[PDB]
Amino acid sequence: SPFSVKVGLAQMLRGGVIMDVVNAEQARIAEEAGACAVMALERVPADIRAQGGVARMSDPQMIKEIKQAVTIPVMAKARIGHFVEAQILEAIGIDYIDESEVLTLADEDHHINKHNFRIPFVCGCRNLGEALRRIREGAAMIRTKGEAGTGNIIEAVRHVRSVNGDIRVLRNMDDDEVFTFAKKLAAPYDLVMQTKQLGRLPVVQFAAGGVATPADAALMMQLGCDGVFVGSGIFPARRARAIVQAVTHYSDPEMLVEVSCGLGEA
Amino acid sequence: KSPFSVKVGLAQMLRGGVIMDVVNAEQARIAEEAGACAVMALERVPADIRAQGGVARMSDPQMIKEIKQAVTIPVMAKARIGHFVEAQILEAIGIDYIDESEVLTLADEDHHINKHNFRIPFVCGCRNLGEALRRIREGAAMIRTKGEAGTGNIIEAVRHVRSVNGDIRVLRNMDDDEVFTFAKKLAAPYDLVMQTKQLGRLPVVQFAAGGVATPADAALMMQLGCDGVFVGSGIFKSGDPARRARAIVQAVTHYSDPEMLVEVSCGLGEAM
Amino acid sequence: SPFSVKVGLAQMLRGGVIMDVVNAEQARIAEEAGACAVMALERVPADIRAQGGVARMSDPQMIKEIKQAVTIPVMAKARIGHFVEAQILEAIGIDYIDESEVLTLADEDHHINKHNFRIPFVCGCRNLGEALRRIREGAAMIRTKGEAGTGNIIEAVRHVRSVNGDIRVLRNMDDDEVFTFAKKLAAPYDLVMQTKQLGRLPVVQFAAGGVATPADAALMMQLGCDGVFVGSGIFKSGDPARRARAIVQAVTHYSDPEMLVEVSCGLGEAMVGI
Amino acid sequence: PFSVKVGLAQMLRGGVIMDVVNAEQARIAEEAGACAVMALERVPADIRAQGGVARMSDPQMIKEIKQAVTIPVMAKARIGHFVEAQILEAIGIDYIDESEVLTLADEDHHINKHNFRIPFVCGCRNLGEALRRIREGAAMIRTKGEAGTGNIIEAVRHVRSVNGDIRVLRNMDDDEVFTFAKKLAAPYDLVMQTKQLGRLPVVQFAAGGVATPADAALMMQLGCDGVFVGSGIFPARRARAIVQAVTHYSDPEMLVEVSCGL
Amino acid sequence: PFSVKVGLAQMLRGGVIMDVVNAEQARIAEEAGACAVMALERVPADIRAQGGVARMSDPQMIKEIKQAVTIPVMAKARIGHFVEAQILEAIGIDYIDESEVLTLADEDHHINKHNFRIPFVCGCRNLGEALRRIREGAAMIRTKGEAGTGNIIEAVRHVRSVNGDIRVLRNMDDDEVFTFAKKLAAPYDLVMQTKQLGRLPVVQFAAGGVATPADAALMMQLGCDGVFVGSGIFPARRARAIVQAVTHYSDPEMLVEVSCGL
Ligand SMILES: */C=C\C(=O)[C@H](C*)N[C@H](O)[C@H](O)COP(=O)(O)O
Ligand SMILES: */C=C\C(=O)[C@H](C*)N[C@H](O)[C@H](O)COP(=O)(O)O
Ligand SMILES: */C=C\C(=O)[C@H](C*)N[C@H](O)[C@H](O)COP(=O)(O)O
Ligand SMILES: */C=C\C(=O)[C@H](C*)N[C@H](O)[C@H](O)COP(=O)(O)O
Ligand SMILES: */C=C\C(=O)[C@H](C*)N[C@H](O)[C@H](O)COP(=O)(O)O
Ligand SMILES: O=P(O)(O)OC[C@H]1O[C@@H](O)[C@H](O)[C@@H]1O
Ligand SMILES: O=P(O)(O)OC[C@H]1O[C@@H](O)[C@H](O)[C@@H]1O
Ligand SMILES: O=P(O)(O)OC[C@H]1O[C@@H](O)[C@H](O)[C@@H]1O
Ligand SMILES: O=P(O)(O)OC[C@H]1O[C@@H](O)[C@H](O)[C@@H]1O
Ligand SMILES: O=P(O)(O)OC[C@H]1O[C@@H](O)[C@H](O)[C@@H]1O
Repeated sequence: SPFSVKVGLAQMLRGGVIMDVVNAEQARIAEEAGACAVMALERVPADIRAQGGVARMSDPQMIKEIKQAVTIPVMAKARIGHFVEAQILEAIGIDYIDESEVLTLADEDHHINKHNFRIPFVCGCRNLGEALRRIREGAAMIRTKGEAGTGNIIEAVRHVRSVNGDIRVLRNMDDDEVFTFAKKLAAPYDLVMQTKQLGRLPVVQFAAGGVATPADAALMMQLGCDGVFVGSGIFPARRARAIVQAVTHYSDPEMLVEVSCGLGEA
Repeated sequence: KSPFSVKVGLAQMLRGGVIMDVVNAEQARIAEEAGACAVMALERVPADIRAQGGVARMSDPQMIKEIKQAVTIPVMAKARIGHFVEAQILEAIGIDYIDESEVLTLADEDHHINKHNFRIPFVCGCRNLGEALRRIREGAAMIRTKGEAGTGNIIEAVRHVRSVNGDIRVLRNMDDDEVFTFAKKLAAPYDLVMQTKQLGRLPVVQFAAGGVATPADAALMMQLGCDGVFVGSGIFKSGDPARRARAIVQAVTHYSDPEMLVEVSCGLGEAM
Repeated sequence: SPFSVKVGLAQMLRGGVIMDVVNAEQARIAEEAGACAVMALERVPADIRAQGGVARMSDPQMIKEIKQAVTIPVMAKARIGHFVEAQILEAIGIDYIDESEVLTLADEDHHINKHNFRIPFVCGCRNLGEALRRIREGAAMIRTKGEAGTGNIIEAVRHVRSVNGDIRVLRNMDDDEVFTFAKKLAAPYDLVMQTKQLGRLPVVQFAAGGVATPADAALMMQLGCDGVFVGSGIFKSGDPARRARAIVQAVTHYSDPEMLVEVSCGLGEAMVGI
Repeated sequence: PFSVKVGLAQMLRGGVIMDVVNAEQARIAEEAGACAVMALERVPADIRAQGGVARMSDPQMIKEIKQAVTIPVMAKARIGHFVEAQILEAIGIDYIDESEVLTLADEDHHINKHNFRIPFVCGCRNLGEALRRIREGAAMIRTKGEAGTGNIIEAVRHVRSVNGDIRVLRNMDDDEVFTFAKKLAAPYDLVMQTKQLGRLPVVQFAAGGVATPADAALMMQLGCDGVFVGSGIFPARRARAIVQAVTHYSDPEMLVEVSCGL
Repeated sequence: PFSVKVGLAQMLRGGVIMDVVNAEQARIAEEAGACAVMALERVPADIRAQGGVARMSDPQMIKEIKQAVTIPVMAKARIGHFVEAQILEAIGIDYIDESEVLTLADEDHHINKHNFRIPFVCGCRNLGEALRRIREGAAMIRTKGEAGTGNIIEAVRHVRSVNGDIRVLRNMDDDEVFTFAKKLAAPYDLVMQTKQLGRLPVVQFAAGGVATPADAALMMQLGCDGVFVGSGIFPARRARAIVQAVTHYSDPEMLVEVSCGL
């Protein structure tokens, strides 16, 4: 099925770090550091937060400059519900569209119908019900969100523990009780049952928002994420490598010490 | 081809019919002779349950068997909501349908019976499209859209039939992209919302139940888009049940014939 | 340890029905119907609820008459926190004390310190936190409670699903999260971990409250209970001696619908609940 | 006569109406392919920032804009200010927009637009408002977002609201339409006309927050007949890009071309 | 193994743990007689003033402090940030303080401290919190005031609260302890251990607002085993004065001597 193929593409990012970049030079630095993919954008979440204004899809010209500067997959953000921005991004030839909460919401009631697209989408969530709803709309990959731009991991921890804890609860739940659980999640029952049978989210799950240090990144992996997004926490060429290392060797405290030592200001 | 689809097909056979509550073999015969498509075996009518109080449970298997042996039309029986053992007993009796019913005392306030675990088809109630689709996903092969049971008052059945059928009509022309949020707002499975959208009607047979007291009430439910009606109190708590039973059966069969509606309503006696 | 021995003792009741009785003849009917034990009392819960007044421990005389009329274990109820009522019951030589919510509370803030007694106690609960607190106080067996005297199974279903649902959540829970779980249950961490390791309550768990029909009793078994208490459902019904047998056979054959049909068929009038 | 005004407005279908503040901007708008210009002295984003009372523009600056292009010229009048409307009509312009972005002149009543020879455009946020404006004599409806913010969210909300109600109305049980008209506080006859047509009885444009070619094409894919743009443009390149996006709204390749490096 | 960690922490009894930000401060602390140092990059008073997210310090600055003294070296990790704890343990320090003065990393769960070889210090404001921290594996408890304010009032409140509850527990009817443990939301077995010991089952220090020798001696007279000081000191004279006050807390003459002209 076309969806299962998109899900397989995102599965190739497992164990990786996706980095926000604002030009070709940052793109190369992320790639040279070992980022599994780059997120092309005009201003990072820490800047979106402090500057205000409306934040939209980046200029196709800048996205193309990044796409041609690197060989790892390139993602780009579209406003939630802005299915025309996603049509443009898909026409550029990028590899992923991230329907992103850090951009200004375009549709308060509806997300993009992602099954209408050929390229895979990333969507955000804060709980299992939201994740399953995004998946049913066609998301091939899920970002479990903290507070973007704050450098503060607390909400990412909260939401990762919430998503993974609900999955664990679902695992040994009385089958007769799953119907009500799906109602309370306001989630599609078939996806709830798929999650119960897998014992994990039916697509790749990365943590995103507030990942500032190698310890933060390894913490997300130890709590069960498949990878991390980092935006502000890097841009710096040395900090990118350390976070990549922290994610690859998240259970090695010796490696975590080495990359954290003398790393500079976060 | 699927087991659920076969159960759905069984309930299709009841389209255009009247299902009557009966409390003994004699009333079962009156129901069948008047032309009911099925009988609902129970120990107290919903009007008696409403007045008397107490806990209302599955009927004694003995009395159900006496009803099944007295008629050739299908026999249904009620189980309390969530009481899957009552349903196991009912199925082991060999009746044709189990009605997981709100008029008996709730056994489980948070969960319904997992009806897929049974081979015989279930009827469940609803008051809105979300509830209907949830019951269907749990395995109901047929849906009662409920009014007030035992009151003789059609107002809630009209409200809920209009609500269920109105939301189905809204679904028909709805932007496909908005259906995901609609399913969320309904707390209903998205696949079943889409099936209702594609069908333009409920994915299973939809009867009205609750407060149907007169031939005009019964024909009103059919004109509003129901496939049939349940009647409990309106027949046997009235003056002449056998006459009123036929009158209601005729009204459902000929719901668009005002001449027929007059003839069966004329001189019919006291309603409940 | 002494507590482990009392816990082991009550394992013998698994698969059984414990029946409330108010005289020696009722006890003889319970035993002959196949009850695993009798609960001796002066008023059944349906009568306590309707009549009012203060409900206390029964006269030791009537308890002795019941104990000598049967060979199966005899239980008797003490008011919650009334440790002297329990001292008296232990001196009578009965087999179990049930510290029971259906009697009038004697102590609103503290239960009986059940470790001070040689005989095992049954306590009630409505959730996993309560069950683990009762066990820590020394209960050797737990009643997961519905509404006594109503013939309505809804609260027992609610509470059985709650206790067992929390145990299932606990089984798979991240170890690092159990400390907070114990805090939010207000339950002793060591018992929470024991429950997590066992995947069930550390003591025998029966359902009690509102079991009126064989179908109700088998339902409690299919929901995971080890047995049921019946008080009002038997002797406040049409034919108690036949209904007692039917409920015993429903608990033994809870997964057999043909047997449930047979014992339920023509069983006469069940209790008039509320 | 109303149907004549309604038919005139149908000529704008598929177009971009740009706000302009001088003859030169008017000419750039026209040359970029705008279907009409909206003459004013303050752009909506400057109306928001500066504050103050905002009114009909000087007839002198409106005449200059009118003389400087051949595409229709619109101008705004305060809501309920039927005298500003009389002056604009006497100027000889083509459309009057009774506009919520000027200071409200009458909080309880709109202009009785049937008293005028030239067509009017009114705003709305929901189907009940659109039909009331139409019954008052609006020949064209602007489904409004937040003017001057560059944020499309409310325009998306209001466009989805108006069109979703129309879709609901289309296959509603006729017997239930009387209550629907009451709940909308809308004239029953216009509700039935809308139900029978399956769309709004006049041209419907989106307005408010349309900032990028992607926004404009989004409004078209959601079912609008066209879009207004005010702050979004002033520049001849961005104006042409939005015109192109509205003309070719289902073509992602064209949307990339006009958006690239903009 | 937990009792080994508990016994190690008992060596600190009667001591002052000072916060330090470099090797030199560490040496001044040690020479003034501190029983241990707490390595960090921002003092609590500067954490309050500056704001921002506060985290585990760079392992490089912690190693330098560790190399610069022979008394135990502690370092802080964010609450629930078990990975920061893994890094600190890999550094080879002596104690990890799971500290409320860093930004909370996990609002619902603390570090499962039993998974670590080295002892942990946790904070508390009441006996229920202290016992929960201990059940999680804290070998030492800080009864907290307001960090970085120099105001002793909350430390006095929390010390009186913990010790008063212990005194109440000591002669409580055994039958009532089950409900007491429930009300504390604390493990019943630790509640009984506390009742039988007549004191907290681990070393208890005061921390937060200890500004003067008089404050430090007050904490000792209220029943603490020692005190933490962060902002209060940085200077070698004030550090020695607080060490002296803790060592000789019942001697008013010594308290005058070290306080005079300070
Ligand atoms: C919630 C996060 C997002 O929506 C965006 C799209 N993810 C970002 O690209 C960053 O990776 C997360 O932000 P950060 O600056 O790391 O806090
Ligand atoms: C809501 C109705 C029901 O749950 C029951 C099961 N249906 C009854 O059998 C009757 O047909 C409806 O009750 P009535 O006495 O007709 O009002
Ligand atoms: C909650 C139940 C109790 O506390 C008592 C002690 N159990 C009774 O003996 C009955 O078995 C339960 O009451 P019932 O009449 O069956 O509802
Ligand atoms: C709601 C919009 C209006 O009332 C005005 C009359 N329309 C304007 O001319 C603009 O086209 C919309 O404002 P914008 O600056 O695009 O947000
Ligand atoms: C509550 C105090 C803490 O969490 C930290 C870890 N303790 C500090 O090291 C200081 O000793 C207390 O702060 P102070 O500046 O003395 O108020
Ligand atoms: O509840 P649903 O509609 O599934 O999703 C809610 C999220 O969608 C967006 O508006 C926001 O990001 C919000 O958090
Ligand atoms: O909301 P759900 O769980 O679908 O069903 C609620 C209905 O189920 C039963 O408890 C009652 O009949 C109630 O009306
Ligand atoms: O565990 P705790 O909360 O102390 O006990 C609660 C129960 O104890 C008695 O008061 C009542 O029966 C109540 O339900
Ligand atoms: O149709 P009604 O409700 O009268 O008009 C509402 C609008 O009329 C004007 O005052 C404002 O623009 C407001 O939004
Ligand atoms: O014992 P619990 O209540 O879980 O812990 C409370 C403390 O845990 C941390 O979040 C804060 O320091 C808070 O004061």
